[PDB]
Amino acid sequence: MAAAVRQDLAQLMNSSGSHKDLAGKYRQILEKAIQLSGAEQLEALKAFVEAMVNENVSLVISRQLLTDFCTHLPNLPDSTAKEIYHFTLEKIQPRVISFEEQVASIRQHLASIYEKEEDWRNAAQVLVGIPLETGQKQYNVDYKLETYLKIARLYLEDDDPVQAEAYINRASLLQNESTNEQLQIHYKVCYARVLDYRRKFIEAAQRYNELSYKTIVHESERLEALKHALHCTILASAGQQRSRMLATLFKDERCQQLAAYGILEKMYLDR
Amino acid sequence: KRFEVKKWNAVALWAWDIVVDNCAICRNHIMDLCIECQANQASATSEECTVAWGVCNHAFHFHCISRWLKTRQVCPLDNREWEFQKYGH
Amino acid sequence: CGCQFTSKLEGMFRDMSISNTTMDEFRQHLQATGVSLGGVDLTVRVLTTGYWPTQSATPKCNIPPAPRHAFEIFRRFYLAKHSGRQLTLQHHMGSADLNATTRKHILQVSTFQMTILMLFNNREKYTFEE
Ligand SMILES: [Zn+2]
Ligand SMILES: [Zn+2]
Ligand SMILES: [Zn+2]
Repeated sequence: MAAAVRQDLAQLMNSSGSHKDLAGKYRQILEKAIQLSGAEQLEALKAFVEAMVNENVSLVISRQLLTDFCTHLPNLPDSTAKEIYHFTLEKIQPRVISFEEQVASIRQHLASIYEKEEDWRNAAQVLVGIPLETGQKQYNVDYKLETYLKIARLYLEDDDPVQAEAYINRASLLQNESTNEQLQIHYKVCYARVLDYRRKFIEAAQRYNELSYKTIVHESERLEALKHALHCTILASAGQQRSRMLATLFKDERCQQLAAYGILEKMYLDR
Repeated sequence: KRFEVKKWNAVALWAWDIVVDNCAICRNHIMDLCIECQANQASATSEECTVAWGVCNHAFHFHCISRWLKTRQVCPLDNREWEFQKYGH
Repeated sequence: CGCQFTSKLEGMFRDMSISNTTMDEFRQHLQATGVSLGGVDLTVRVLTTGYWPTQSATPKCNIPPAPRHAFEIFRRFYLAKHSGRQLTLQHHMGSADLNATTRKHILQVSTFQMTILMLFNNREKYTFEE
C-alpha cells in the first residue's frame, strides 16, 4: 500500500490550508506508513522522505516531520531502515544548508548502529560528514567535542590514526571552550589513548598518570588508566624522562596490586 | 510566481581553517605543548604554552617563537618582522 | 603613514582585485559548463577575512531556493577545484535584481529583503511573527 501513501502525499502537497492542519495530516500519513512492514513500509517511508525534501513543502513542515520520522526509526530494527539512512542523507542536499539538526541526528544514529555491527570504518566516515565547522546551527561546544571525540575513538579502534590525529586536533581546538568535566575526563582518556597508539608512549604515560589521581573516574578505570601508564612507561624510550616516570610510578600502592608491579620494580631498582 | 530572482552578487568569504599542523620551531604539533615543555620543564604547574599568531597569519607555540626571538626576529618562514596579533587558537 | 595599519587597507582593495580575478577563473568555468535555472545569472565575490573586517556578526539567515542552488553549486565547485578552504555565507553584504511583474520591472534588494520577499512568494499575508 506504499503507492496509496505516495498518492496521498502528492495530493496533500498541492493542498492549501493552515500549517497546523497540514502538519497533522502529514503526521497521520507518517504513522500509517510506520504501521506497515517489509518493502511496503520501506517504500512508503522513502516516499515520505522525498515529499519532505520537496521544494513546495514548507520548511517547518519538512523539518519537524523529518525529525518525527527520525524519532520512530530507532524502534525499527537494524535492517531496512538503513538503506533509507543513506537515501535520506543524500536526499538532504538542496536544503542541507537550511537545517543540519536532522542530518546530525541521522549521522549520530547511523554511526552508533554501525558501531553495533563491529564497524568502526564506516561509522567513522559517516560521522566525519558532519559540518561542525559551520557554526550556523551553533552546536554546543560539548556536542562538537562529543562528536570529535567519537570520530577519534572510532578511528582508534580500526587504527588508521592519520585522520584521528587530525581529529584529536580539532577536538582540542574546541576543548578549551567546553564545560562538562566528565566530557573533559573522557577527552583526556581518549587523548591519552591517542598518544599511546601513535608513538607517544612516554607522553601517554604522563597523561595517564595525571588522570590516575582523579576521583570521579571509576576505581577500576583509575587502576586501568594507571595500568596503561605503567605499560606505556615500560614500553617508552629508555631515557631521563622515562626514569622520572618510573620513579613516580614506584609511589602508587595500586601499582603494587598490578601484575606488572615486579616489572617496573626490577626496572627502576636497576637490573 | 510574482517575484523571481535573476541576478545575485553575494560575497563569499574564505578563511584558512583547520590550521592544525605543527609548530615548526618545536616540530611537535600546533598544540600539545612544545619541546621546551615536554623535555625541559617537569612540573608544568600553573603553566600555559599557548599558540602565537602573527600579522602574516603564521602560527607557532608561544614558547617556541618567544625563544626564537632571542637571536633572530624575522619569522623564519619569511622576512616579515612578525607582529604579535593573537595568542591561543 | 607606514605599514601595519595601512597595509591592511591596501589589502582590502587588493582583495577586490582578488574577487574579480577569482571570478575570471569562475567565468572560465561558466563558459565551459552551462548552468541551469539554479544559476541563471550569478556574479559571486571572493574576499579574504585578513583584510576585510566583519560587518556586525556574519549572520546565518536562510536563503531563497534559487540562490540556494547557486550557492550550493559555487560551494561544491570551490570545495572541489579549490580545496583547502571552506566558505562562510553571510547576508549583510551584496545586492540582487528581483524581476517583478502592466510591464516587467526588475526590483533591487541588497541581500536583506531577499528572505522576506521569498517567504511572500511562497505565501502572502504574513506579519512580524511569521
Ligand atoms: Zn612549538
Ligand atoms: Zn612551551
Ligand atoms: Zn611569517
